[PDB]
Amino acid sequence: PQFSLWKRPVVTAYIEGQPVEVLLDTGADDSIVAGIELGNNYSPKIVGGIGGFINTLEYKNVEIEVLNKKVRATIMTGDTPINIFGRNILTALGMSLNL
Amino acid sequence: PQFSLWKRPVVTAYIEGQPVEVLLDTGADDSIVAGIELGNNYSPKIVGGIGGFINTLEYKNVEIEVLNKKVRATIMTGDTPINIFGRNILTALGMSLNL
Ligand SMILES: CC(C)[C@H](C[C@H](O)[C@H](CC1CCCCC1)NC(=O)[C@H](CC(N)=O)NC(=O)c1ccc2ccccc2n1)C(=O)NCC(C)(C)C
Repeated sequence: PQFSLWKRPVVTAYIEGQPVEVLLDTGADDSIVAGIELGNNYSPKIVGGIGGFINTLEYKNVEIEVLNKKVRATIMTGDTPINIFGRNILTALGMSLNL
Repeated sequence: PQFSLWKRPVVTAYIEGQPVEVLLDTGADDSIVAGIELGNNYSPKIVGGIGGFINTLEYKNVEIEVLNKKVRATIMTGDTPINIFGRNILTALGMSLNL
């Protein structure tokens, strides 16, 4: 692949067969997605940004599959208008930011 | 070339000659730098983030030098918990997200 940033990096990933449309965010440290069943083994946490805090639920070791690559990362469940795939996943996907 | 997302993408930049430390955020439409005086040619704007919406003072055609590039882009001042260089500078700088 290769992504020009004239339009937000929007991709389709699978959070265990569950298709979701996620944003390629080099600025997030963690990743958040909505309306996903990930089970009962979660870690309650709050995250802060611009505008304040939100409560998520951390699920470690969730297998994902994006851009023809399979990764096993950590995702949290919070309510966001848009799902984010921060660096935890980008670094795993083997993603870089070039010039 | 490329770079890694292991390292959180933090850089130093001169925002109209003030060295400012910023975060290369390819999941941000805009540029929000906190506590800097840019003048009187503003225009209040509204930016949305994860935790909510913050009120900002919009400054256009601001002179920016980052990663050894001179570029003039719209800078937004505000209450961001962290200074970000949105995709509006990422297009300008000619950056792309590769895999
Ligand atoms: C503050 C930083 C460092 C980082 C912010 C992200 O890059 C972050 C991710 C999401 C984008 C979509 C809406 C949810 C938040 N981006 C942003 O906060 C940028 C800032 C900007 N205006 O340039 N926001 C936006 O680009 C943006 C526009 C669409 C929106 C629609 C509705 C509500 C909010 C919206 N925010 C962050 O908060 N990380 C923590 C994490 C991953 C838990 C959010």
